[PDB]
Amino acid sequence: SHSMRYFSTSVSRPGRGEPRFIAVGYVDDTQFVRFDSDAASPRGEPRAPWVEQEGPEYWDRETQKYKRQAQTDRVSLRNLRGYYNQSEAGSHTLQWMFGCDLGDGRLLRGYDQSAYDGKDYIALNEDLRSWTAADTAAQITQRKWEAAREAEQRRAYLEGTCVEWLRRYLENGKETLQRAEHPKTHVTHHPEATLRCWALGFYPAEITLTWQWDGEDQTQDTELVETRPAGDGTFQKWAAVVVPSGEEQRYTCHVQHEGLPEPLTLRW
Amino acid sequence: HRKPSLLAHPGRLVKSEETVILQCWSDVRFEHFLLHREGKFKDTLHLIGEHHDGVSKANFSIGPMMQDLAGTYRCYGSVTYQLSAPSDPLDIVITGLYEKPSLSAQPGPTVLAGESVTLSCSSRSSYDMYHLSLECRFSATFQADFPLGPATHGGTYRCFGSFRDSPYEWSNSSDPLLVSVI
Amino acid sequence: MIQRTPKIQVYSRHPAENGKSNFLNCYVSGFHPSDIEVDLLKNGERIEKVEHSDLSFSKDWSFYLLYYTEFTPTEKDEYACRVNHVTLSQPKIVKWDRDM
Amino acid sequence: LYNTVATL
Repeated sequence: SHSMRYFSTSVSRPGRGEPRFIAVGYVDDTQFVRFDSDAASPRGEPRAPWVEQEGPEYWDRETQKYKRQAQTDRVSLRNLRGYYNQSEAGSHTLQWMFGCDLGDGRLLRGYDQSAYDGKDYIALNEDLRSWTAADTAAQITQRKWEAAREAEQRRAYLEGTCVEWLRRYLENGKETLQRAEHPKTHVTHHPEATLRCWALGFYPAEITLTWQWDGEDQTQDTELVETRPAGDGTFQKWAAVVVPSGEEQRYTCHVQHEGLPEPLTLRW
Repeated sequence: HRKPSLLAHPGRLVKSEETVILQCWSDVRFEHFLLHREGKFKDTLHLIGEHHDGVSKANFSIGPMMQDLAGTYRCYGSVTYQLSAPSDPLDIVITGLYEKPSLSAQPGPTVLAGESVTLSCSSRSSYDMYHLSLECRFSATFQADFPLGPATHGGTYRCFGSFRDSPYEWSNSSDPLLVSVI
Repeated sequence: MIQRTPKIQVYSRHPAENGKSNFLNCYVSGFHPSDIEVDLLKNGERIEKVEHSDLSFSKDWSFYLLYYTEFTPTEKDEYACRVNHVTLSQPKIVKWDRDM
Repeated sequence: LYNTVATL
């Protein structure tokens, strides 16, 4: 159930020069590439080991495509300002996201959509041949892209190029991309008292934490934080509960994760 | 001072990602030339003057063609800055960004002298206006009709489509249509 | 034009234990636009060798970033995260709690 | 592998 995803952002700064462009790429939960237009020598930079040995031809072609897209965004930002009758003084944001999902081993579904100032603008439909415009301004873009046969080009990338290279990355980095890392767990006691179940250093980010009581889920009184990055490629999460001081040994924490042979059960 | 002249080599219709020369020239021996563009992205270019072979000129290289380089151009001569009157405006157009329209002749491509002949330009894309070249413009299957009047001297014609909000960005060229008067 | 408030979490990479080298993190997510200023405070004062990740965003188009630095936790040495955003009336400080 | 497309 692997996937490859790209995220691009352009932000305009009237007066302080031409817009800022940043793009990043992921395979599942692992970043592997970045590009920033404000760097001294702007170029595509690897962020995972399994793309570090692709050769200078590969990385020069990627760099040229990034610089082309930043120039394309600069024109689009000027066009959007005209569609919406906006002044030339304010700052505006344009975001773009695309990628492919794999299953039998081929394309499960593709993505390609855009946003302006935080709201939907235009998106490629799941048929990879028609568009969904969000307002009357985006209808101008749809008419231009239909006349340019542009949906044909995005479908060809998503069904061929996206799938081929995702398979290549998954093979060259299969020792880290296809080997899950199990969480390290422990329970802490904080004085009626508080029981906290920890899970640290796991990959991928998908995980489930559940407190119990003689086999009964305790969902009603469970504090739970959002999954957060550890900073080294792994993730953390904890779930807490409050308990009558004395019944601590009646409660159990349960962990479900890809890196465990079978689900875990913990006590304080 | 007097205004200079401005032309494009080989023409003002520039294919996408190609290059064109904008040449300002005069008999006055200007030291510098300025090239100004009005449109989406305004710019101003400067070049030193060249005085060989009986004329004073400067050759501005515009390319590879992108959307931000299309617009209305005017060039100036500098006596020192201290500039002259503006040259006649010149519209530089980028082509090849959309699919080509269809071009047909209502009473036939081969015609008799004195007979009236009308050309038609159609497409399924929602183009807002069409352009004919032997340089007419008519507003918009979306199609516009071009009447040529009584046939005298035929030639070869081409057709382009465009959108109202971006008048310097044209579609691909239609297939050329040869008209013959006999 | 939409705008969203940042969510904040302050924590360490590994379980804290005074006298040992660690990494102190401040994780901001769910905000819009992306213009933001985030500071790591050592006893109320600014640390200057702080790095951060590359800009990215989620399904709802909101951004997320991680700020991190090397540090040594001890006792009675307090740490906090200070962020400012167009959506906040005044800067917001969030203190580090090594039990959370 | 990145991809670059038309303007809006």
